[PDB]
Amino acid sequence: RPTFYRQELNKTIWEVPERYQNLSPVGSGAYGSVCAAFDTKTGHRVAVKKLSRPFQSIIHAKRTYRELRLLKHMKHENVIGLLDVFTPARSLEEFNDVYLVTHLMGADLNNIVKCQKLTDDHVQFLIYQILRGLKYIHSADIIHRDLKPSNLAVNEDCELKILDFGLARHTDDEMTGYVATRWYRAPEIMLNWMHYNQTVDIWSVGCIMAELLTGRTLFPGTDHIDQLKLILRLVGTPGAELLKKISSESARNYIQSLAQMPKMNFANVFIGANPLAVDLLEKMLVLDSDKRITAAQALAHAYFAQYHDPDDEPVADPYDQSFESRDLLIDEWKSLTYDEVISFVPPP
Ligand SMILES: CCNC(=O)N1CCN(C(C)=O)CC1
Ligand SMILES: [Cl-]
Ligand SMILES: [Cl-]
Ligand SMILES: [Cl-]
Ligand SMILES: [Cl-]
Ligand SMILES: [Cl-]
Ligand SMILES: [Mg+2]
Repeated sequence: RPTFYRQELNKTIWEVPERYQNLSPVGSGAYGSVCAAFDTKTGHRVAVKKLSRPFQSIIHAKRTYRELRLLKHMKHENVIGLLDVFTPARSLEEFNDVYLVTHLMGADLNNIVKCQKLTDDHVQFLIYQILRGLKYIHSADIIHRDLKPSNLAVNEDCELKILDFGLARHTDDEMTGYVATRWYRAPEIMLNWMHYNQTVDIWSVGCIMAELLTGRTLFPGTDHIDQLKLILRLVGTPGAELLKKISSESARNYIQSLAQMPKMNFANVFIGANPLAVDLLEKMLVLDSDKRITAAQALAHAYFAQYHDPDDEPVADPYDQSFESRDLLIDEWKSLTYDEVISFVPPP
């Protein structure tokens, strides 16, 4: 056991191992109660997150367990990993607090799309890295569910990591009106058309790739219905085959009230873009999720010829998510979480 010291951060007593020095908050609330520190064991600048009320309800205790299981599993160059996890508790009986430690990068995609000039070469390398990380994530049967520029970290050398996995978090108010929290979501999840699957993340990659090419949001809807009208004007209204797959009768009925529209010519929307970039956008932004290109198929597209290496695009170890259908009490979820804290092995 390391020695711990106490200090007042975010109006609360933080108790951390001596290895973590010069703590000071970061993200101004956007990431939670997360501080920047210097890790004297590794020499890295790190983010230390103190969970708030991790065991306050069955729902919160299971969310705590889900987040720690996911972060312990993810071991890939283009995905956030877990550097450390700790508790000052010396037994299960006094266990109350959980602290997560990750690497910290300098910026997010929002801070390079807004204020920088991107070559086609920059767009190739950024989208290549998102798809390499998604091949890995999807191989474990994990759905991200919330890819958008603020969830993509990027350094001075244009190297990218995926963070902030959807932990089933987002509220109705958070998705309402003129908000970036909804602009990257696939239509089948935005309007609850059907049971969704990993194809929702490829719709999001299309929206991000389009914004890197034009500097403008692809579908900046003012509400759910305005956004659907923007989507259907580009990709066309649904045909009888997709309408059959919308399990919600009322959602099917609303779609059929709209005048039919053909798919637009993407060369006339993305004026001057690399023809290979136009071709790949046409394969991602497909209304029927069954017919979208997958991450593994997209890596072999000619747009990425410069970067693609089929011997260096790794898949994940198997991930057991059977806990997601399990019904347990608060103290059972808390005991499962304690065992995952004490069994953690740091990376090389
Ligand atoms: C835009 C740069 N920010 C980051 O690199 N991340 C790393 C992961 N982290 C937490 C809570 O562990 C928050 C922020
Ligand atoms: Cl220490
Ligand atoms: Cl990492
Ligand atoms: Cl504790
Ligand atoms: Cl964003
Ligand atoms: Cl597992
Ligand atoms: Mg985020």
